[PDB]
Amino acid sequence: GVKTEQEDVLAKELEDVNKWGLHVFRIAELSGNRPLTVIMHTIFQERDLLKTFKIPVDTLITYLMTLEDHYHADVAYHNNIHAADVVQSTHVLLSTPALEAVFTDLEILAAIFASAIHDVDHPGVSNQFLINTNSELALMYNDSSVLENHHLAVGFKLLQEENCDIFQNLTKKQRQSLRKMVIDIVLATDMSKHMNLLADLKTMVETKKVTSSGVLLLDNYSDRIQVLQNMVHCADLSNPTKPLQLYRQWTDRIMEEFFRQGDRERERGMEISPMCDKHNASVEKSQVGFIDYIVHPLWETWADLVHPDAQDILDTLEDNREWYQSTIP
Amino acid sequence: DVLAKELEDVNKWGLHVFRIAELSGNRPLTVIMHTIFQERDLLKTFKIPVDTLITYLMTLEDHYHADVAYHNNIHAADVVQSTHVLLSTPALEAVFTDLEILAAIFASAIHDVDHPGVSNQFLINTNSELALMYNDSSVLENHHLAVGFKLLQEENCDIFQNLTKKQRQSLRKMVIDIVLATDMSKHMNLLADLKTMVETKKVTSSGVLLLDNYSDRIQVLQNMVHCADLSNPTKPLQLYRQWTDRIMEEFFRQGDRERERGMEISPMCDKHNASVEKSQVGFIDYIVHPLWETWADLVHPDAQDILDTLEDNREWYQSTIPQA
Ligand SMILES: O[C@@H](CN1CCOCC1)Cn1nccc1-c1ccc(OC(F)F)c(OC2CCCC2)c1
Ligand SMILES: O[C@H](CN1CCOCC1)Cn1ccc(-c2ccc(OC(F)F)c(OC3CCCC3)c2)n1
Ligand SMILES: [Mg+2]
Ligand SMILES: [Mg+2]
Ligand SMILES: [Mg+2]
Ligand SMILES: [Mg+2]
Ligand SMILES: [Mg+2]
Ligand SMILES: [Zn+2]
Ligand SMILES: [Zn+2]
Repeated sequence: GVKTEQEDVLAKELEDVNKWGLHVFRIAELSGNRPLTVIMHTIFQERDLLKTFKIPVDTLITYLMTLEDHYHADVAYHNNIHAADVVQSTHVLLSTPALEAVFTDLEILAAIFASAIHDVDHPGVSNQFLINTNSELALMYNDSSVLENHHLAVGFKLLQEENCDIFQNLTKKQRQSLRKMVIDIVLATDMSKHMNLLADLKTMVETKKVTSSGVLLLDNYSDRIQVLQNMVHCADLSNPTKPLQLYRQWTDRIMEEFFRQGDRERERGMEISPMCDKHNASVEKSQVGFIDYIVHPLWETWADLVHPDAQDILDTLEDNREWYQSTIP
Repeated sequence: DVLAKELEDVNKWGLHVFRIAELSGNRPLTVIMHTIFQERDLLKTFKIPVDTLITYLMTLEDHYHADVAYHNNIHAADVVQSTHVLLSTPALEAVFTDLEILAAIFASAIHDVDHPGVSNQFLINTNSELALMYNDSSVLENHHLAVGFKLLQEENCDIFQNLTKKQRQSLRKMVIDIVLATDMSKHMNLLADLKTMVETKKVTSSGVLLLDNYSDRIQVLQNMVHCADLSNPTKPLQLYRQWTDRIMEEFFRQGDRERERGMEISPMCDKHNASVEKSQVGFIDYIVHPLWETWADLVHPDAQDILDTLEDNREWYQSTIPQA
């Protein structure tokens, strides 16, 4: 029913699929480590996407399970739980009142699909590490958005596996449009594009047009894709805006992943990357810095775009900043 | 022998590269690159073992396809030699470092390696594995770079083995920036920016250009190699005509694949409904002349003879087209 199994209670947790702060770790446990499959299936059913795009349910489940299997179980942060989280967070953002009836079903499908594949086959090390170690991936992609190009290629390639083509009943034009949107969205998740992306989002907020009900008026592909890019980027950077217990766990996981990268750097006699040295870390201080320099500036701007829809998310972010500030040794 | 006599023209625009291809046993890229590396003393400067250089060049040349009419090793050798001439333009004297020179020449050599003889748009439209790998974005150019660099890993092929770490990093960045700029979809943006650079250009007393940051330097190198890539119509008519025969052969083969697949045949790819003369005049009027006149402005008067030949060849190609 939920598309995996077994001994439920899962249904009661999934009632929060439309809420910020769904307990995605609980969902992962209750689903036998299939949070991405369970959450995607739930969202596709809720949004009636199977009917709209004539997606056979068995094809959807087969693709989701295959996709989920290509997130690495031994990567602490960039795994299937993170993918599930970003999907579900995008799903909530898409339903914000300021965006009512703004996006087509194909644009919604693109944002959700992009979210699901956006980190697939992540090795648990950064683009810069891949470049510095002369990896085959960095060679393939000429040092540019190395991971993000790879996530796209894998996510699309998996559609070709037996009974995995969830887009089989889209028209040729729809497939082309969705492909372009998905590429545009996932490439925008490269953190090196953050400053430019934000600057442009600020420009959009300055010139925003809304109806009397505060619904955004987007004029063209440029407007629509920019909103979707920033939406998924916000979802990717949403951990510090979540209920504190979720945020605390995400922080533990990213630090575990960073520290493992630092261990690889130390073993190779390389300079250890910022925040990756387990011997000299300031986890709490670094979270406060992350919020002050990256996450708050982004979310404050999103909050402006959709005002006042994101006020509670912003309030939670500010409370969570204080938690980490208060726990600096 | 005769080859040595022909290679005496290596510093001149209009080198007979087809003759060099014949005389060298179809090794124009290897012989021209070797000649240029000796001429510019690059082996000494960068401590490149001659055996390593030849090994790499032969394997690189092997990775251009013999069965592709235009985008083959002869084209690569032509772009290398043309870049070599442009680098020596008086307006640019003593402007570029040896590493920058090495980057531009290397970029030229690898810039179309493993080209399949079909366009990016064809690869995108046919859902090719290459377009899947590269997310429909500069598909060929990303691939040319990956292959060109990958070949440095073959036995005794690392020509950059004695560069410092920082030199290797810098060369890699520049080569990527240059080859990506050969994607024709970037042409109008490159040109718009080149025009603005020309408008605000700075020169020394001796009239050499002042390029005081990476952005300006790489911009000039990008446009230089792009001009070399688009230099066929600026060459002596006998050479230009041969290049035109080759590109049309390649285009028509793509059009044949499109027709077989039931696709709309791309512009200039239908052997049954194409005018070679009309298409060349269009290529010159809308792409090649606007680019070369801007290059000519940048380095005035260095490129006046090149621009003259281009204008002559345009007048020649339009001569048999009836007009009011
Ligand atoms: O495909 C070309 C772009 N179009 C756009 C609009 O004007 C017509 C050309 C550029 N390109 N890209 C790869 C190879 C070449 C290219 C290189 C030498 C060419 O001609 C001659 F010099 F040999 C050449 O000729 C074109 C083909 C028919 C008309 C002129 C093309
Ligand atoms: O993985 C790349 C590559 N980086 C490049 C530079 O050095 C290390 C590797 C970046 N990245 C992707 C996702 C996150 C991230 C998600 C949640 C985070 O915190 C908490 F919300 F969970 C988080 O916190 C970090 C510690 C404070 C600043 C970053 C980071 N980072
Ligand atoms: Mg990512
Ligand atoms: Mg069907
Ligand atoms: Mg607008
Ligand atoms: Mg090319
Ligand atoms: Mg003109
Ligand atoms: Zn992510
Ligand atoms: Zn070329």
